[PDB]
Amino acid sequence: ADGVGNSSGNWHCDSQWLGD
Amino acid sequence: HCHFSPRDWQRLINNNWGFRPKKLSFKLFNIQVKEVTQNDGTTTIANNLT
Repeated sequence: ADGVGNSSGNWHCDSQWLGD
Repeated sequence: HCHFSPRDWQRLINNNWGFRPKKLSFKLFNIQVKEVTQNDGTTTIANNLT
């Protein structure tokens, strides 16, 4: 829910290593 | 020279025994993406808001 000049979402990628 | 100016540089070096950086701020704004079209020797540029 935005206009034409506002971006929705971003570029995330990557990975996270947690304990388990 | 990408930060100071000749007058500012001369003022800094003519009165000080040293200096160093402390803090930094950076900003990017007023961003426009422009599309280019070629059909002949001429070229056309248009806005691309999305």
